[PDB]
Amino acid sequence: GSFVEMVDNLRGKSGQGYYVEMTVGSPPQTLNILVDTGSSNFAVGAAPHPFLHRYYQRQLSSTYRDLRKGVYVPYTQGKWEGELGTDLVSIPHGPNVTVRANIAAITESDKFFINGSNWEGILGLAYAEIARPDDSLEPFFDSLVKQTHVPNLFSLQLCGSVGGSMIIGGIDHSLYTGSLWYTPIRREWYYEVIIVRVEINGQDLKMDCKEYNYDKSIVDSGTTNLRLPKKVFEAAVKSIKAASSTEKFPDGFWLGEQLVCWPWNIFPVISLYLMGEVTNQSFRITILPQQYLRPVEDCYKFAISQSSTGTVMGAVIMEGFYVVFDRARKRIGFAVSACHVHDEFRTAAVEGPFVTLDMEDCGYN
Ligand SMILES: CC#C[C@]1(c2cc(NC(=O)c3ccc(C#N)cn3)ccc2F)N=C(N)OCC12CC(F)(F)C2
Repeated sequence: GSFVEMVDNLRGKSGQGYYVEMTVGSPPQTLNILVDTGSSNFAVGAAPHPFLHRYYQRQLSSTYRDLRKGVYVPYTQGKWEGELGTDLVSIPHGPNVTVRANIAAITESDKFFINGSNWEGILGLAYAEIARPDDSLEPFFDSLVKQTHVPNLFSLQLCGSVGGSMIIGGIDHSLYTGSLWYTPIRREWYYEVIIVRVEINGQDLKMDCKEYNYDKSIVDSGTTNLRLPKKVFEAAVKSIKAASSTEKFPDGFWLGEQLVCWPWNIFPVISLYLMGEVTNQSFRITILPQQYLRPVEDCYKFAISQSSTGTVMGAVIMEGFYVVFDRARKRIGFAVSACHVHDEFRTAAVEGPFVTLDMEDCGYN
């Protein structure tokens, strides 16, 4: 219930994500590693890419073991490829343990490392099913739990130069107010959840709830935006446009093609009702414009965007909440974050219970 050593173990820069300090190899090589609940590989820079402060030097490690197997990982914005091995991995501001884990040594990439960022690898915290090349490659957290007495959960407080906490193996009650409310992990691949209802300023979108989860809904710390399926986004922007019609803005702003510069109260709250733990029971999470209007260094980007890969509950959602990935119990907890950005009139909320029928119909098959 209290893990003072792991509080404030996350750093970052606005729009560049949250990283934790890790050590790989013997003797230990310190690296900054992006915390990513949306993927399942531990993959680290291993060559002198000019964007990198530092990189894994396998030759300096007595505990390195070659798996003699490559991995090629394309995605929409470029790619990464590497050489698979294992080594001793530890987290200085995490539990006092050392695990042998899979490491993908990154040897070629495109649009992967960010120019000007301060991280040099990615910690994929999701499940084996989506690991590359396949589900036989054991994710870091699976190895951590198998090899130690660290309980099978972690929690994230993303605050938003940004900070936060990754509490590994537990919950720190000082990081949130009120109660945690839990939604079932629908399937152990991504952190998949089911959205059963959507409100803008209390006004229901009145869509078949299957649309909210077309073709999935996930909790992803490795994504900035709240991403909504095309049809849902269309309807969401329509209602946000109406609620905020005091001032007019160009079409492009709502498409994230332009910025807007200067006002919070003109903008509506967004509420996602999540499937609860009990038959016919749900709960609601509520975010402010402070979450979905991203400061760009007074200009702001509209951080709700359309998607073809489902709902992505990225930093826009997570910065309002303390988020518990309760792997042991196949559930994700949300509670109001003790660090979220708010004004004197509105705060992010987690509320329940609500009565919602046919919640199982909301999941896509
Ligand atoms: C390994 C891996 C992976 C990725 C990935 C994520 C990122 N993410 C970021 O750079 C980022 C920036 C700002 C925030 C905030 N707040 C969070 N994350 C970069 C490269 C990736 F490659 N991880 C996530 N969650 O989604 C995108 C992918 C690329 C993919 F293959 F489609 C998966």
